[PDB]
Amino acid sequence: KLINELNEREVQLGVADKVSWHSEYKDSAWIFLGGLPYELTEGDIICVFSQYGEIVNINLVRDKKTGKSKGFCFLCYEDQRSTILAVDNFNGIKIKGRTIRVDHV
Amino acid sequence: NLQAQEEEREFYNARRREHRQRNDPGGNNKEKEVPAKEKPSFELSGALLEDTNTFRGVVIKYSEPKRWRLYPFKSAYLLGRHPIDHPSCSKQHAVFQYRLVEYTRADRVKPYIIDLGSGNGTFLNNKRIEPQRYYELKEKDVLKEIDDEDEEEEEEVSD
Amino acid sequence: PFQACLKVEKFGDLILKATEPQMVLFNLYDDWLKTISSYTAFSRLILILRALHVNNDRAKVILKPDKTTITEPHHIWPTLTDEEWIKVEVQLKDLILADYGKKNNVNVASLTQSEIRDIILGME
Amino acid sequence: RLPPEVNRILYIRNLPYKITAEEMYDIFGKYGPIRQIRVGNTPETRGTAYVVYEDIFDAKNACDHLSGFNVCNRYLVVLYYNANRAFQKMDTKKKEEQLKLLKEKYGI
Amino acid sequence: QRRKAEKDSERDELYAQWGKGLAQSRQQQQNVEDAMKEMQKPLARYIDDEDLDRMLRERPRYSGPAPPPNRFNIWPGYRWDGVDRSNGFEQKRFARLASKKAVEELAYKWSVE
Amino acid sequence: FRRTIYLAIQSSLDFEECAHKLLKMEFPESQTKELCNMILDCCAQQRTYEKFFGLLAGRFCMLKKEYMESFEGIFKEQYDTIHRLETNKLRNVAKMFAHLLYTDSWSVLECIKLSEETTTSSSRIFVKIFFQELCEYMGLPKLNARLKDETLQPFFEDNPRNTRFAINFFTSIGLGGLTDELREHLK
Amino acid sequence: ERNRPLSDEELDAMFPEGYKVLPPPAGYVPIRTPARKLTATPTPLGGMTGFHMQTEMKSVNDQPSGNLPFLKPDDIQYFDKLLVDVDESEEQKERKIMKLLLKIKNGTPPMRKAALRQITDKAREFGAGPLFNQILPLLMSPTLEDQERHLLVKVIDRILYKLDDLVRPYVHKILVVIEPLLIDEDYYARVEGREIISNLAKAAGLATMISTMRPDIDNMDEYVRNTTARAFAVVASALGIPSLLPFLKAVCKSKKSWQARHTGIKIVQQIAILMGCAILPHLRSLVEIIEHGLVDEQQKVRTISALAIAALAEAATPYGIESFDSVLKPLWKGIRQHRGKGLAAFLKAIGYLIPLMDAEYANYYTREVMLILIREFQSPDEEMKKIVLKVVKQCCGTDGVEANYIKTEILPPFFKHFWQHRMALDRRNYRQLVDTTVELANKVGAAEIISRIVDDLKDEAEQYRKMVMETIEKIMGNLGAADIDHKLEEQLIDGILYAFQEQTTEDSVMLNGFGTVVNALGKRVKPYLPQICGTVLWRLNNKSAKVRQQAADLISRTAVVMKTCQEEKLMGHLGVVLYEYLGEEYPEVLGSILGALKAIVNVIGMHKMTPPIKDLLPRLTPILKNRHEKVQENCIDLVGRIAD
Amino acid sequence: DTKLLILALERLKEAYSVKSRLNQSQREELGLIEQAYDNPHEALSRIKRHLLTQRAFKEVGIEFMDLYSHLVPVYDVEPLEKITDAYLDQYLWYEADKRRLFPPWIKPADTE
Amino acid sequence: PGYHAPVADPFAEHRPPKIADREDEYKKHRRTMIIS
Amino acid sequence: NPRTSNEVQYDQRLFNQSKGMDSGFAGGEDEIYNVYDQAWRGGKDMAQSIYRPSKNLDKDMYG
Amino acid sequence: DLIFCRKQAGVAIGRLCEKCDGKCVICDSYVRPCTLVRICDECNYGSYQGRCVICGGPGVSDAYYCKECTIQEKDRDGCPKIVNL
Amino acid sequence: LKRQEAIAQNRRLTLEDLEDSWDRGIPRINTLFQKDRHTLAYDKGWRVRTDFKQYQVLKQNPFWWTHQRHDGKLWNLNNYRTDMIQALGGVEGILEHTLFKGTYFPTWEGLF
Ligand SMILES: [Zn+2]
Ligand SMILES: [Zn+2]
Ligand SMILES: [Zn+2]
Repeated sequence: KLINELNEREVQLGVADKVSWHSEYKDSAWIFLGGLPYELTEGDIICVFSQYGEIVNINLVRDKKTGKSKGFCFLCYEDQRSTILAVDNFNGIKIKGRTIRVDHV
Repeated sequence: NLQAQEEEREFYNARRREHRQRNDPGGNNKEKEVPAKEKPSFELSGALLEDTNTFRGVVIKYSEPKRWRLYPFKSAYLLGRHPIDHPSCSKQHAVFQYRLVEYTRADRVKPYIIDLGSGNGTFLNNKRIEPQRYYELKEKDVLKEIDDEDEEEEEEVSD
Repeated sequence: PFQACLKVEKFGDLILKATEPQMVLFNLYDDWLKTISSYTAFSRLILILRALHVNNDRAKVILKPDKTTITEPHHIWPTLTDEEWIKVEVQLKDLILADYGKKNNVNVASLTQSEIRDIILGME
Repeated sequence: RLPPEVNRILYIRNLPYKITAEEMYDIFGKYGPIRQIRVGNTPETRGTAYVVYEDIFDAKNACDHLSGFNVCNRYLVVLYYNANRAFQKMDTKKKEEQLKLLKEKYGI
Repeated sequence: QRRKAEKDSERDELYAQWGKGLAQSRQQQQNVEDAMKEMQKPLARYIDDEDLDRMLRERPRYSGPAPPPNRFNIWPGYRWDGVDRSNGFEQKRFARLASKKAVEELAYKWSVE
Repeated sequence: FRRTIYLAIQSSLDFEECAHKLLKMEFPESQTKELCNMILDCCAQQRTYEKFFGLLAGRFCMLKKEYMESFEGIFKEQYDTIHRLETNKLRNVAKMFAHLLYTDSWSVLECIKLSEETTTSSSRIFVKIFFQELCEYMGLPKLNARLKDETLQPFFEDNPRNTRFAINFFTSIGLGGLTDELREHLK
Repeated sequence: ERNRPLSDEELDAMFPEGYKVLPPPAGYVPIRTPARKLTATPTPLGGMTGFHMQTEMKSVNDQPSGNLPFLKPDDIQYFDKLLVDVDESEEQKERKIMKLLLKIKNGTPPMRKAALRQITDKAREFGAGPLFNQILPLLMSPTLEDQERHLLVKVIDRILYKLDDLVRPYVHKILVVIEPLLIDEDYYARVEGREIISNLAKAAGLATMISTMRPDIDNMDEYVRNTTARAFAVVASALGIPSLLPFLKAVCKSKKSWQARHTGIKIVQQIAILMGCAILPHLRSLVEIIEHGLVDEQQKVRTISALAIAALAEAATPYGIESFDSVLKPLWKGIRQHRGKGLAAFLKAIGYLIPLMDAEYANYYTREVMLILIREFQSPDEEMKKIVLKVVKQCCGTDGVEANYIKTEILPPFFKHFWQHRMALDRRNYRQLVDTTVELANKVGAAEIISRIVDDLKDEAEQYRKMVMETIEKIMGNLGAADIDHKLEEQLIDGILYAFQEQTTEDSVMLNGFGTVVNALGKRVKPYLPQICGTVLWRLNNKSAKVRQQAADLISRTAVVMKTCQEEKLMGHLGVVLYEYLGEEYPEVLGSILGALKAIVNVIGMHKMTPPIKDLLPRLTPILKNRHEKVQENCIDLVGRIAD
Repeated sequence: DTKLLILALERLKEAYSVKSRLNQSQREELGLIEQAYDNPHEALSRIKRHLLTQRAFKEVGIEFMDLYSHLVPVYDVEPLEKITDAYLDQYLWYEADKRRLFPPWIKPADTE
Repeated sequence: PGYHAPVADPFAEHRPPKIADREDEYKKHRRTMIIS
Repeated sequence: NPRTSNEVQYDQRLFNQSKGMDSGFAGGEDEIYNVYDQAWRGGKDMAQSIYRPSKNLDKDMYG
Repeated sequence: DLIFCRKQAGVAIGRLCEKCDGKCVICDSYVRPCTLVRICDECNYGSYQGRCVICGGPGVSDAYYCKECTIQEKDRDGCPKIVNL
Repeated sequence: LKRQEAIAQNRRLTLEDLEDSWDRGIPRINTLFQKDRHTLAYDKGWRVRTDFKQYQVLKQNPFWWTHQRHDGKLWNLNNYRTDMIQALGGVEGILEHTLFKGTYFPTWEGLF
């Protein structure tokens, strides 16, 4: 929720690109999707987030014993600009009634 | 060495995906990209209601050959059992989703009938069609696979 | 860096092919003087020469970025617009400063404006 | 794909004092089944009416097409009716019997 | 312990090279080819051959519909759901940036007066 | 010289005046290639097709026998840049040669060929226009004549395949009323 | 949801008095019943509309009487009763005359004034019932403005200065609309809201408020619970803590459900924020309440609890340490075992606590906290980073902490993770970061911090440059420039000029920054002047309206430094050069120019002015017509200095 | 309605766009048009009220623009009636074009 | 024309410059509050 | 469920470039000037700042 | 809406901002600054350190009482830091 | 045609495929993409109102026949300036007639 208001202070003030805080990283593909719905699974979140790129490999944290999702996934794309696009875009999204959160790692 | 790990994974659709993306229940047969209502396609044809192309429906109860009503088709309609389905049908053999009729665009505004894979099937001119493909309908064609309490006919508006 | 000016294909080739002592003319500014002042064109020139003197081929990467970028026979350097010139100038300054600081083990974000101007322009 | 403020109730005005509920039901009956309709019989509220439908989207198509629609010489005022305001004239009660029923019949 | 420590360590190579951006790495690779062009092509102009064919033409990939424009112009993956799920910040961010371009011009129009 | 040409041409109303201004100056003749190369480039490079710059190239031909030659050459010089030029300026050219060729400054064409073998999709459009203009003047009948006496081959043949490419391609252009005889030949 | 079918008593519940239900037929009603089936059926059937050409009464109503300022197309629903012109025949005439509201809402400012008074003096007359009945719908309106809202708030205040015993039935019926004012983006809206709830609670009785507001504690939505908590905060500020204590102390021990205790604890907090410094007397009892939630099985209650301890201690600034006493030993233990937000919350509490302990006990305890504090720098949570940030301020700003330990353990990770472009773009993180860095400078010294952050003056983005710039400003403000060595000082002056040469917005931070830097450096700055003032003149041209005023002000604040070092040529420069700009047509520039002249007058004296006053003053005289403000200000000021 | 009113108001604003100090009456016109932007529904209702009622208007000023050959009449109206009439005009032309009132042979036409 | 008609608010620009909605999806439950 | 529409219609990058309505250009006053659409040079056209330094991008992309 | 807090007067010095700088608090006047202002840290604390006694900005100076309020002894009442209600 | 191909491809059209014709055509095709386009779609008869502005407004409009908002800008003179400066001998030669060397500006590239 705080993200979208940082993008609004970044757009409103005329930040103009490379000083963007996605340049904070430059080293990292893997993204963090928290607040995810428990019914979701690999193939699903792959099908929704391959929109903005091609996701190479994602490890979604699912509790070892019960074997169900703890509610979040660390994902890895083939492209960084896909990550920048995904954090800056796909965030604040409704899924199954609950708004997911995304951010770098 | 029967089951190494008890959980593993899926890589499969989720019920809330297909659910939320189609709801009246969740439905099947989301309209294709082409679908457009017939009247506006008669507007691009430059046709007032006199010379316009409107598909009217005709009913005959399969046992007794007329109108319980008359139905206009003028982008798609959901033929089902009755509430979800828009084109409700009193037929007790129709699955909760029986079939759909979508007008599509090919080369023109053309009517199409598509079976949803209803358990019994559906007969076209007393000749059934296999599931999961759009089948163009031509005027005067008939709809009811073998459970058939009714009949249907299609007419363009002319004369 | 008037020496590195002969690293250009055209000049070195011409000289190596030359069978007799002869005086030849060139215009290093091309058509630049149409849109810009003399002296500024002089700064662009020094940038180009020095940059050819340090990394050579990589300066050629800057000057030949896209194969859709062309150079005309009448001209020594490719045809570019003013926006393009400012960009390639920044890139050349980057080449010179980066390598200087890489040799002298200096963090080159810490150098001054006076220092940078000196380093680019000549001996400090 | 709807604005939240609109509700199943529509306030309708610019009505004649002679107007018949036959015309009312007929005209308004295009968009959907009527939940019901009230009409002011009182000195100030005469000329006004409230329409309520089994579904909101009914009312949405209504105010869409019925916007400034005509009757007699008049162009009716068609607005989405508010909520809350004067309510507590009635009470919250009589929940016990019905809730006891749903707790009885289905047993849940 | 050689093959095992090379499973974990060569996995440090694998997931290390994978981590950053496999898409990013190839683009970097292309630059390396560019250096090769420099060795033979010191100062290319016009008709020289790469330019020739160059102007002589002017692994599942997703099929259906269209993918809305992405600042960086990336086609979606193979099995992508085929549905736009977004905050719309791209468009609006995309639209707003365009609006500014109009603004710089109508800013100018002011100047002559 | 190249700059003086531009200034003389941008200065003058009419097409007549620029030639007078240009001839008057009595600039050196051999250059009478590049000059004309100048005019063909200067307007074609110029944003949209204008009647003036095309007329000028032609008159400059009738006045001296060489100027005509200088042009036909410059039309040849196109082959190299038939692909290369961007897809606007073909819109200036196709017509722009259309107006030298309707008014007789045709057989110089023949050099141009129809093949999937080598034709630039550039060149495809180039020639495409050229006919959709020149037609609009001669009106597809006088064009019937000019062709029928032309003996244009690389365009009009062997190669029944290339007769599908030809004839089809002139169904695509749309004229395709001068493709008849070739249709018969297919049969 | 809201589409659930309804009943005839529920139907009679919504609409107001005086309407009838109609069947026209039983048959048209059967059409309405088939309508559902026929919404599908008859929409699939023959239908169309057409018009014929034929020659052609038109009634309508605005609000006429004499004037009646205009009605928005929606507000008709509220004000329809005013539209009908039936007049002059009891209560119905009081509601009818009460439409003076409409005059308050929309109209000319005078109509709003006079109307407002007229309704103030009629309070005792009309009574609270009719008013609120005719108001609360408006203040509840979905289309409500900003101004209109605020004005209805005003009328509610002014009528609630009078009505006292009367409002008792309406108290809840008020608060329901008003509590949303407490949580708002606008500040003035919040201080207003707190004010009017203060007037309401004090206006009504304690038992009225209490007995009123209970059922909102267990309400399903947490929204009402929260804003209700702030409500109890306001009413508790009104009627005092001890009066309301037994209520709370009863609440936090409620054994029904946790949500209640969560609410009541939040109430403890918002009392801590609101009352603040004045909590002090009852601090002990309050703690004794809250302590039992730290060990509770539910999580929220624990989190919000410890948070409330935090707020307490922060308003408890140092005193009452032993009152928090029994709270500690669990907290420290929890510090070990927690993952996630609750952990950070504990760190918040303990953080505000440590300044209140003894440097011996807090020695040990602090040294324990430092470990986790280190480890936890790296979490992506921004709540985390806020907390641990302010913590680092309090823990490491302690007099009982050793420099070298901070210098080694802390500073490198601190500048690594914390100084990044995620932070600075945010507001609170910006400020708090500034403060914490300032304090670390206050301990470890100057040259360290500055020396590490100088290189960032030259960074691309503005806001970041602004951040390090104001940081350097405050630092050199407190510690003094004496500690700074030579080379780092070169990087300083160059940094400050460079950053100052690119200004996207107009703001003081860069300017006050520069001035403080120079005045702090003293005459160590002298070798740098010609570069400065060269930049000052060249910038003193540039493109006008943006930077002229700014370079001018730069001169103004650099006057004394350009004086005491005895560079006279520079005073000639600034004197006649600035003298020349007095013909500048842009006021916002000219003002800054005159200001600069002013500051130059306060350094070099009268008879030594390079532009002798005979020149200057009459050249100033005509400017007094100049209208726009800053000019008049600085001008009159300077005419004052010289005239005096 | 908002569309039309907006267009007409812009049109009126276009005569004064260069905007020297103008004069008193013109000042009234700018201030009143500016008013119309802030509270449009007010302006629309006032306008429709005029159109339904007032049959008597105020006096129009007249002056002659000099083309040195034939003079051109020039009329001056009070701002209120100018906004009213303006909206009346945008509306009339809009309905007219929608209904295909004017046959094609009348050609000071928008298309060409 | 029909092609330009295929190519077929500013008051909602200037009017929205007056006041604002200002609010999130969390706060709009205000609209669901009935009177007492 | 795809989100589908008839036809395609148009993209976005352009679909909102030039101002709106605005109307021509004054009654036709002499004082206006306004003949040229873009400025002469790129001095003020090319950038807000002709010069910014840094090696940040340099030492980042360097490797 | 705006009235004194009147908590007990402490030893903390008053702080006025740019705006209020010259004003004697109660008499609203600039004349004869003589004695000094005292308010409780309950009124002046934290974000109120060096805060204006009135508007809520940073104090650039210290308020001085007039001689008028001196002889009438009003400066000895509760802390004159205005609280909005 | 570009619309039809876009329809059959289902992919909407970008800027580039229209970059060719961007400034061309009597309606000046780019005028479709005006931001305010909605409002202007509801404006009619503009061309005749311009004809009768001569009576409402004192000043004389030469541009009466067209309007840039409906018809776009029908000319671009940007070249004329460049060619003008070229014909005079370039920037420097012109400046040789001026005081410029007096101002002691390093260059004219920044003259504003
Ligand atoms: Zn106090
Ligand atoms: Zn103050
Ligand atoms: Zn006093």
